[PDB]
Amino acid sequence: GKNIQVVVRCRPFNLAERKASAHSIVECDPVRKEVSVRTGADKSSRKTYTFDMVFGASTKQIDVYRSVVCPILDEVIMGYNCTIFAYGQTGTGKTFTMEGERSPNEEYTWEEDPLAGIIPRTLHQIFEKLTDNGTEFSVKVSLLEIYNEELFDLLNPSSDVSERLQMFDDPRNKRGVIIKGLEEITVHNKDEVYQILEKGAAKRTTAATLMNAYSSRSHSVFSVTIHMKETTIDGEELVKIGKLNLVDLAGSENIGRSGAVDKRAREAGNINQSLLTLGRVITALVERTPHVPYRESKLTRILQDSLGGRTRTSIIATISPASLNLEETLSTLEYAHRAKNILNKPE
Ligand SMILES: Cc1ccc(C(=O)N(CCCN)[C@@H](c2oc3cc(Cl)ccc3c(=O)c2Cc2ccccc2)C(C)C)cc1
Ligand SMILES: Nc1ncnc2c1ncn2[C@@H]1O[C@H](COP(=O)(O)OP(=O)(O)O)[C@@H](O)[C@H]1O
Ligand SMILES: [Cl-]
Ligand SMILES: [Cl-]
Ligand SMILES: [Cl-]
Ligand SMILES: [Cl-]
Ligand SMILES: [Cl-]
Repeated sequence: GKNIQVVVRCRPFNLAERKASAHSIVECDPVRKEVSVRTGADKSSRKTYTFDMVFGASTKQIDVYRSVVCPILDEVIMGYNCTIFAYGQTGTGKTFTMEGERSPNEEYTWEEDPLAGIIPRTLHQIFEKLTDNGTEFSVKVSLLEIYNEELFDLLNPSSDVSERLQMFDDPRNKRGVIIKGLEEITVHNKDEVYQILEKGAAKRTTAATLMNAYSSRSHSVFSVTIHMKETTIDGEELVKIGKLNLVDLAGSENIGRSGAVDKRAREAGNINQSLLTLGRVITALVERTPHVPYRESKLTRILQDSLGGRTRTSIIATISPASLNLEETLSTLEYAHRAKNILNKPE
């Protein structure tokens, strides 16, 4: 029940906002666990939302990682597949958290830097934690980009100038999907990752257009796979496998409020499907429904094994308080509410 979780993150509106003239009545409160926004004459109305964990504008980037990650890794560290994703409108800090951030000016080491997102924060933990554990481990890192009816591998530009790749299901496992030439190179050195990592930004960064939706319209999935072998004085050798998936998603503004002027139509479309496929797939899992349409979305199909195998999943929604975008906040809220169902606390 508990393992599936929903997190919504709220921060103070950007300083640059004034030119827009956007007004933010939006609020985020952790202690209450509920976020309410004034509907605004008829402005007394305030939206009531309930989540187990709700990030605030004050809240540190580190605090979120410990809350949702610092917990998943141990299960994942044990050798259980887990998925952490950020969905919602665009530029809500998902990439900064997901791809991390670097403090302005000359700065402490990246692990040292406060700014960095889950991947940098998530990545920093694995090497250090293992050292304390002392178990032998091998690291494989892979990155993916989602374009409709197309798949790309960030790590290697080799063998391809820049072409879409087909995906193949595997007979040995009915659930399993196999992609040829998929590039995951296990990390020889943890320090080494940045040089290897540096390529991912450049290749994705250069090709974003036509495209034209890159970052904003592309989920972009980065996955880390761990192989662990630990000994024992009583031991003996024990083998465990850990897979962690970290991803970024398109903006949540498109999704309809329930019984919205537009819900299916607003959320409707081929581009729409990955988000829509996720809600039914994600929504179905919470319910326990016999049939889950993981198949409909390519991203969903790949994710099935981690979800399908015993796993823990955390679902994240990001919002902006400012008046200037009406659509993004509602779509995130409907998606979060729809995806996760919780009774609303009444104060
Ligand atoms: C503390 C911190 C956090 C994020 C960044 C950052 O902005 N990155 C670029 C992507 C957009 N935020 C990071 C980053 O860059 C990548 C570049 C390529 Cl080509 C492929 C993958 C990455 C990637 O996963 C990250 C995430 C990251 C990891 C550790 C520290 C910081 C960020 C740093 C390695 C600079 C820098 C420092
Ligand atoms: N809490 C925050 N405080 C200050 N700036 C933030 C915060 N969250 C996000 N940002 C800013 O927003 C930008 C990141 O948005 P981005 O990573 O492009 O998201 P997306 O890829 O979803 O568009 C960065 O310039 C970062 O400085
Ligand atoms: Cl807020
Ligand atoms: Cl809020
Ligand atoms: Cl912890
Ligand atoms: Cl722990
Ligand atoms: Cl198939």
